[PDB]
Amino acid sequence: GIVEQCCTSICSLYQLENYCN
Amino acid sequence: FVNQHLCGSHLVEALYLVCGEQGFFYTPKT
Repeated sequence: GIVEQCCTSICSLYQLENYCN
Repeated sequence: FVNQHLCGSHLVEALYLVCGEQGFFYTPKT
């Protein structure tokens, strides 16, 4: 659900990094 | 790094660039 999340809500790097180390 | 909404392919491409390998494994052969 990450695509719709980011496309509506700006992904901060702190959160975005949590998806992939 | 620009904090952007990143829709579609741009999201998985930016995430691949920052994580560095071992994420997303697909290429078309049409």
